[PDB]
Amino acid sequence: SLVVFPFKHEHPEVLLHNVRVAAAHPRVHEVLCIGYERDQTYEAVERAAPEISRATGTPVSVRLQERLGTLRPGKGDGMNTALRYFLEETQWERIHFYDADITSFGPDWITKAEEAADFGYGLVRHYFPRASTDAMITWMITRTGFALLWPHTELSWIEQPLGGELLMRREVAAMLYEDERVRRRSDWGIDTLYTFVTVQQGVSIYECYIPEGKAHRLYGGLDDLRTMLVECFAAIQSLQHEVVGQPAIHRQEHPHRVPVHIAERVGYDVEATLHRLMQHWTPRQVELLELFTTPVREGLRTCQRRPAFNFMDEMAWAATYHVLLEHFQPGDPDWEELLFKLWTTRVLNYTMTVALRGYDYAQQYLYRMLGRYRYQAALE
Amino acid sequence: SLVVFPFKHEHPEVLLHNVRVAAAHPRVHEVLCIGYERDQTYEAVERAAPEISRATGTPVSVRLQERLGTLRPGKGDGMNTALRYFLEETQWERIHFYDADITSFGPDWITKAEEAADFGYGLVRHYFPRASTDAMITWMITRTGFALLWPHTELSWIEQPLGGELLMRREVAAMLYEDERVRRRSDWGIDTLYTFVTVQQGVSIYECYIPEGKAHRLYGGLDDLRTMLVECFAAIQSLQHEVVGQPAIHRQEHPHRVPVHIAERVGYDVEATLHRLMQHWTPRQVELLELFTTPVREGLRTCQRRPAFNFMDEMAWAATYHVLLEHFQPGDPDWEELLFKLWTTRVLNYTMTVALRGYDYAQQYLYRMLGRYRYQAALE
Amino acid sequence: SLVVFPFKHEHPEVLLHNVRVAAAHPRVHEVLCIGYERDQTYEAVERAAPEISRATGTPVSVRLQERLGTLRPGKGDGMNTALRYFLEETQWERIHFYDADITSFGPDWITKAEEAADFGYGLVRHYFPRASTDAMITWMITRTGFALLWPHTELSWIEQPLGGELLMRREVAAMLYEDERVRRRSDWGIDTLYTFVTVQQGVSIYECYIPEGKAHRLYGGLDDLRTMLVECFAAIQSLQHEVVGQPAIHRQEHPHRVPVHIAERVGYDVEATLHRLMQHWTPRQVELLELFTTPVREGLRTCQRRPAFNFMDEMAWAATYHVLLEHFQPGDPDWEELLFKLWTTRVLNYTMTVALRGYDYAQQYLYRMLGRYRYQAALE
Amino acid sequence: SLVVFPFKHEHPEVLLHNVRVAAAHPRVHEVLCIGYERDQTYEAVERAAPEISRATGTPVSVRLQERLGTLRPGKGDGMNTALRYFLEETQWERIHFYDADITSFGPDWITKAEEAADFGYGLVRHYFPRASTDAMITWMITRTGFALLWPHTELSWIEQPLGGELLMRREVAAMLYEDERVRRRSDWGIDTLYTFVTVQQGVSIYECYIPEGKAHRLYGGLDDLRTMLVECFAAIQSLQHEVVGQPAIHRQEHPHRVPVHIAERVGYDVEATLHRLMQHWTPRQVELLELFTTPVREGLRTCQRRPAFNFMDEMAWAATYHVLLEHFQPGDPDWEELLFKLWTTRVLNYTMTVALRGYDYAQQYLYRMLGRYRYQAALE
Repeated sequence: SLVVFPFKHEHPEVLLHNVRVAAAHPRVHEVLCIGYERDQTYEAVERAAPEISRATGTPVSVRLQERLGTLRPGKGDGMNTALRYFLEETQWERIHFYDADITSFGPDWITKAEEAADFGYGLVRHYFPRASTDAMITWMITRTGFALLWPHTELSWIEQPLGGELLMRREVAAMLYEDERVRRRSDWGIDTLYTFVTVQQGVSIYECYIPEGKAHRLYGGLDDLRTMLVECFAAIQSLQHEVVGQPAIHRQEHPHRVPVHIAERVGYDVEATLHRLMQHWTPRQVELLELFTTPVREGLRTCQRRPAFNFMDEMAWAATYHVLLEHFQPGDPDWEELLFKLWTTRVLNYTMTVALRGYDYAQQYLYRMLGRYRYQAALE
Repeated sequence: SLVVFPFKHEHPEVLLHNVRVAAAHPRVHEVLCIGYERDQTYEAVERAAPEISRATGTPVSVRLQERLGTLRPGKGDGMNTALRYFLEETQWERIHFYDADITSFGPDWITKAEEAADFGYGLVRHYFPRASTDAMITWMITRTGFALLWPHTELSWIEQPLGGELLMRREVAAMLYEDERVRRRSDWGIDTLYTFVTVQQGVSIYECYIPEGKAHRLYGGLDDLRTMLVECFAAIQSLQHEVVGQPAIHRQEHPHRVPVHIAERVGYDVEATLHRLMQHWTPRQVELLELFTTPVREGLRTCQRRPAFNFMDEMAWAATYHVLLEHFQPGDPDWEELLFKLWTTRVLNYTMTVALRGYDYAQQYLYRMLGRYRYQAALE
Repeated sequence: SLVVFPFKHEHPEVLLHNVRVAAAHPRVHEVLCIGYERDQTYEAVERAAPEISRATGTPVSVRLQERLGTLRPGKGDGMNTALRYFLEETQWERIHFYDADITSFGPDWITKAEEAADFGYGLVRHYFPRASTDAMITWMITRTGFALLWPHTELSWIEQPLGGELLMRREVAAMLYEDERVRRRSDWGIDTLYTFVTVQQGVSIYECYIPEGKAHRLYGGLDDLRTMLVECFAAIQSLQHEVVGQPAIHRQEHPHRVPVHIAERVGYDVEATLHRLMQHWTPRQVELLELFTTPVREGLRTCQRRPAFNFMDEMAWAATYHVLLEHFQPGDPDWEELLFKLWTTRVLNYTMTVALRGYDYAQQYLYRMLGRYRYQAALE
Repeated sequence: SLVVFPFKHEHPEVLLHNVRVAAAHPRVHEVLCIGYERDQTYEAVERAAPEISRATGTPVSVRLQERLGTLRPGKGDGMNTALRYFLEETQWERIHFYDADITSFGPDWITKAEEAADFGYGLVRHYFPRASTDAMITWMITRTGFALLWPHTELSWIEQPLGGELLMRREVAAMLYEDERVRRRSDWGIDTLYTFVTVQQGVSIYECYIPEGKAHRLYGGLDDLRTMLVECFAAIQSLQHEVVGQPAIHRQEHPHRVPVHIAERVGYDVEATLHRLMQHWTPRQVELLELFTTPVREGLRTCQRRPAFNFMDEMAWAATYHVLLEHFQPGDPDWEELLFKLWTTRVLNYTMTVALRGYDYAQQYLYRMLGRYRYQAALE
């Protein structure tokens, strides 16, 4: 199999440790590291790769990501480059992707994916326990959008649709690489597109549970996720008129109990997030709120003077989501800022009405939330 | 729709309450209670039925169980009698079954099933949170058997294949009533047959979760479940040469959090179960053990003198299961007793090595046990 | 014994139920309700009292609160009035107090205290499970103050020093009624004074745990507690130069498991609390902040423009507490408002850095917080 | 301070790692290892000590335990030898003890004990979370006996009275070494005696919480703890007519959440324990059961033919405890065997009626159990 580590500026020593683990695994026949640019990380990896190849007997190569899509040059260009190399320059039957900064990587991650593929699955996804205030794009944007738009399908049931740890067999990789919607998604929206079109094409999917290993982003406001937010939402919006059938084979390995350090984690800086909600207003943002329901219009306009978020409950967020789907303009600074502020208020509301009640409450809430959204959408 | 309560002499007040709930529901057009004989409970319903019919506008009938099958006259004859009534004496589009002794029955059970059926699901199955030491036939016999024999099918992914709470569309009921394997299963094996035949015919299935749970049997040893055990195993055995194709449509509501009283419940009397393991031995049972693996043969033979069960781990049970599939004879007293003792040791082993580690450990264990059985079955 | 219900506002039906429970208890020889004025609630009890007295054989009286102290005429005047009645108009050996608005009251509360008193304890305090964002005066003002000022004494080890549910032996009541510091504390400070003076005098204390819990205030911002805060702080301040000796007898029932609804409760409205932090500023409040440490001065001053609270960590709060002890003036509107804002920031900081990590984390944090404060106080 | 590691046959590499940790600690001025005999562990330690002393600048000494007491030469001779060395051959102000096979020892353990002693405590005890089926002597023998015999005292409130991780100041060590009851306890009963006489003498006690580090015994039947059981019971029995006052200063650091590997642990082999209950019967054991209550007499006699334990509920165990206190003869093989079988049935009953309900249920149960035993004893 080919194992791929896309990387940008992640610390090279954790990356190289992970490369070594992959290369030493008996089912891995090649490791590919796809870099963003010729930075310090890149040169460290290029230098180290020959010694790793010699010591394990498994070839390790390093390449620059190619410009294959039409959005911001980002993660999608990286992953689609790897698909191209896999398809046009190798004969391997399976390709894995893992993020470069995973902290708890071991041979078992590779073995679990390969063994599930041996059972017959076309796509294997690794999923992880997350803090109640992490994964707010996943839950409030991606899974919510899938539930509201395609309530009868498997889309909203995929645990971590934005997750970059997965295995594809060759035929699935070939289908994705040939798909123009996937190829153009050069930015953060790539994982959304891989998830969407594998489901739409009826690929069998297995989700392996890994208790630990996603790196935590640095402590910061929700502002730190703003680019990912606007690109992940734009991806959902770009797909909104697609038709998706019900037939799916989609299985999930049952979780173990969540590790204490995940249950006790806080995923963002609340004070910074409240402050940022009051910033970067324009007269145009104030006016565009006329498109939204009255409680949301009045609630977000209040944020010019002080942080407000009690208004952005579960139902208000769904109504807001549909207004954004119709009117949001990708690339337009005011629309991107409005999406960001609106999402902020939902996350804050969820934080104080759900997450503050504790990890177990939050987990049951989130699944029931998707349930109510599917039900509402199916009736309308 | 028709709502059916199969009942026994137990708790007439509980049956009548459940009958009033169904009769008062706006989507229910008829209620039918089926009993074995005209005892005091039967007569209480017959007597109360005209007043319930008048108050709700919903006809309530009571009928005797008919001898339609060829095994022990038990639940199957009752359920198949109700199917006959549904098909030959009404024109309703849907039929519900709920067993009569459920103490948390409410109108939302009916609503949830009816609304799922509105989207075209042919079968709606209600499933419930269960204690870690309940559902030992479900897990160790029914789901295990489905996993070992049909690993690539939907069968072992049905949560509660023995569950008697469900809704069928008329066309599904007609198919089951016309099927000779189903009709003959007059005993406890009926639920297994309904599950198996619906999956085999590719019926679309929705599983709705009922979060408060259902009714607990009286505290007792595992031998309170002995007849059910031997009949549920016999049902699997009778089906073992069947061909079952790939998964059709299966949607499953995500389980809510387990109620504390269910997570903290103990499902059987351990002391009584250990004692009963040393009872009812014969020379023939000792002889029949020659058909089993050495560790199982010596382990069970030890139970003549003292309780032993450490031998009956997951792998030993699977080997034991295949020997029983080949050699077990339903109706033979020694085979029935050997199955009961073998199953008892498996339950005791699971109790001390898994259930004692806590509810969350037990849940992951059971779901992953099925995963291991399927994977092994597909690989050999 | 005498059972006393101080009452207010408070729907009369809750009060009358509690009176009926006390009156029917075999160890209760008299019930006394104390209110501020002859409003409708007062008249309802006076009207019901003769029937309850005839049915139970237990006399029930209602009396007006007397002006016995020199602060705001509040709970202290009520409780001290009851003490006077107990001592001058009865001969009972014991007196209980319970807040009138408790909805979980039962005879076992009375029994537990009476039986502890049979073993010679002078004071029995009932304590309850509390949500992680309740009891913020208890933790951040009262227990913190006791820990910072008297680290080697029992004071900060009393679980609920503000709790109004307790039993006193006659000699303890007499001591408290005769004490001028207690008598003058007519406001919310009374419970602190009863706690402090009993410990200072070496009264033997039993704390009994009531697992069911007690009354939740209406959902609101922290400013619903503003008067109680300023008066509870003033009480600690008034005592700060007192000498307290080493621990006497203190027995404390081990807390049962927290009820889920308490562990999952949110005790205040975060949005409203954030808004209120930006309100009621004066130039004098801004000037008064020159007395505080630079991070606190700059942090609170930021609250004129937007909510800030990350600065108000555990160490900053202790420094702030000592500045308040020296400089805070009870009755000065600006000092009262500054105290309220400072406390608000501590509560918000605690909520986002501790309570949001879950109930168990918050419990360990709070108890260890007191431990750190005592250790630090003893080392300087 | 002096840090002491008593050792017998523990693996020398773990011991020597722990010695190195203590030696490198800035507050530790000497390490003493007291061995049982000149075995392979002793020789490995004696060999390594010089290089440890040189690298840390802290002297490490190894000595053989002396014969100071009159029971089985065991743990007590080791600990009392260390006391003698501390008192007669050093001038250090504090002595720590740590078991040789602790798995997560670090400088923080030493620091926490020293900082609590700095606050003023005479005795500091480290306590740990334990599996629900570990600590069965601690709970069912030691804490239970303390509760039944001295219900008004602090004795039963000490968390693991059998724990060997502690710090004593010099004067506490001197008091214990000079006490004949303590000096004679050469066996497993020593920790019971240290706990008892420190409480009886009014020593102030702090209990530090450590989340992990106790070694787990090898997987086995309760038989593996038989010697410790009979010696720990004999120690309580030897103390039963002692008078203990109420006054005490005893504080506990609040626990963190139990770690998953502890919550999921099973502490004994249930099958082996059931078997062992049926073994080693004599006519005299059968006859001595005449001294016990009828349900216990009949219940245990049943174990000649099959394992019985449903009879040994909480109340039966208390009644059994009192019969043993009056009639148990230390060293008498029949009485020691009866104690072992009776205790076994209590553990089994507790395991199936409490521990099987899960860790959280068990923890709340055990504290409530002691509370009921105190209450019953206080009334009798």
